[PDB]
Amino acid sequence: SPCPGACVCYNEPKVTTSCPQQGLQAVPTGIPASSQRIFLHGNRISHVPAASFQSCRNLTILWLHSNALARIDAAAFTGLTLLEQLDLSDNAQLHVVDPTTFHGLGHLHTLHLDRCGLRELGPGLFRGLAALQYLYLQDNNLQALPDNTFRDLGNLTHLFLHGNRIPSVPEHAFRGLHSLDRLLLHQNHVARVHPHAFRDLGRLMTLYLFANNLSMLPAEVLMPLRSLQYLRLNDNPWVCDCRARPLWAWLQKFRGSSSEVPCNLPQRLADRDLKRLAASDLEGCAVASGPFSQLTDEELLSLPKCCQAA
Ligand SMILES: *[C@@H]1O[C@H](CO)[C@@H](O[C@@H]2O[C@H](CO)[C@@H](O[C@@H]3O[C@H](CO[C@H]4O[C@H](CO[C@H]5O[C@H](CO)[C@@H](O)[C@H](O)[C@@H]5O)[C@@H](O)[C@H](O[C@H]5O[C@H](CO)[C@@H](O)[C@H](O)[C@@H]5O)[C@@H]4O)[C@@H](O)[C@H](O)[C@@H]3O)[C@H](O)[C@H]2NC(C)=O)[C@H](O)[C@H]1NC(C)=O
Ligand SMILES: *[C@@H]1O[C@H](CO)[C@@H](O[C@@H]2O[C@H](CO)[C@@H](O[C@@H]3O[C@H](CO)[C@@H](O)[C@H](O[C@H]4O[C@H](CO)[C@@H](O)[C@H](O)[C@@H]4O)[C@@H]3O)[C@H](O)[C@H]2NC(C)=O)[C@H](O)[C@H]1NC(C)=O
Ligand SMILES: *[C@@H]1O[C@H](CO)[C@@H](O[C@@H]2O[C@H](CO)[C@@H](O)[C@H](O)[C@H]2NC(C)=O)[C@H](O)[C@H]1NC(C)=O
Ligand SMILES: [Cl-]
Ligand SMILES: [Cl-]
Repeated sequence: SPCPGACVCYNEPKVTTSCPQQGLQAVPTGIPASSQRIFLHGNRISHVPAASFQSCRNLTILWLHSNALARIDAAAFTGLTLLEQLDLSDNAQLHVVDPTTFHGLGHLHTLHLDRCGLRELGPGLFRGLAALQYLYLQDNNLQALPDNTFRDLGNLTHLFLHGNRIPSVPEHAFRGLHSLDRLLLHQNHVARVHPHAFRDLGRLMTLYLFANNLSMLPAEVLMPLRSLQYLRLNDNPWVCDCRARPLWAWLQKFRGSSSEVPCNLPQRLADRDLKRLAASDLEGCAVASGPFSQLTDEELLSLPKCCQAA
């Protein structure tokens, strides 16, 4: 089959059908089945039917970023067993992706879902993608991080989740990520992290948690991070008292580079780095919940265990 209109087809280095920066409001008909690389970025494609791309059995790279995508059929990528790169980024209209869209893509190693406005990550959305190494989910509308979302992503090295409305980190949210190298979770709403949440992140070297809503960090949370060399806890409402003691001992016994850990409370130790603080500064308590040692024994029950010291 000859090359379709408003397109350029060539064979070197791979059989490529290139139709970018056109006025195409949909996928052009007549794309050669021999295509290994398809470039349809910079257009105005609204929908991606299931019939399209099926002919291209040998398709390895597919670019559909910077379009007007709003609805992708669940069987659109059926038959593309050799698909390696899939870029669907910069599609703010694409608010939701059907959980069975990526089934069968066992060769996919890079996936772009950034700047799409994804509200949620559907159950089984990343099931069976055991070859995925780069997953871009940054700058979406994600406001939840469900357990076992990346359970099958054992080869994943880069996971970008920054720029979302993610409120907390459940225990099994990052389970299965044994080969994770960099984890970017900055500019979210993270205020709570489970003690055994980084259970499998032993090979993690980079962890970005800055610009969040964290007030404290448990004792067992940073324990499994044996390979961590870069850590950033900038821009967080840290509370510097007895509850910050397990974090302080960790920051002290840490060789890798880490950003500043600015205190927010109490005002006495405000703006100072928890790193440089001494063991004496980490006693008593600071104001939490209702603003105010005139608290009753019942009232201090709503305070940390160390904070309840007599
Ligand atoms: C990152 O992703 C990796 C994949 O991208 C993943 O690697 C996968 O690991 C899993 C382990 O859970 C493997 O699953 C296993 O698959 C094998 C398949 O058989 C394998 O070994 C046979 C050996 O055959 C022998 O006998 C034949 C005679 O028939 C001889 O010729 C041969 O020389 C041997 O003596 C081999 O033939 C298989 O080859 C496959 O691929 C060729 C194409 O190259 C096909 O033509 C062939 O038919 C066959 O399908 C294959 O190597 C299975 O038997 C086990 O039970 C188990 O299910 C995956 O295969 C493996 N995928 C790879 C390597 O691509 C990594 O695990 C992942 N990383 C992390 C951390 O999760
Ligand atoms: C995806 O990739 C696979 C694997 O690379 C590929 O299967 C292969 O297709 C090519 C070409 O279609 C095959 O090579 C040809 O073999 C046929 C017979 O098998 C020959 O007829 C060809 O020789 C000439 O004849 C043609 C006209 O009769 C000429 O037009 C042509 O230019 C040649 O001069 C040619 O050598 C190859 O045998 C298979 N199999 C393998 C294992 O490579 C498949 O086609 C690709 N595309 C899709 C959609 O699957
Ligand atoms: C950061 O987290 C705090 C909770 O620690 C959020 O504020 C709380 O809001 C609830 C009501 O939903 C109150 O009961 C709490 O007393 C509030 N706590 C504090 C410390 O204000 C706050 O909204 C979060 N901020 C962001 C930007 O997500
Ligand atoms: Cl990449
Ligand atoms: Cl506590």
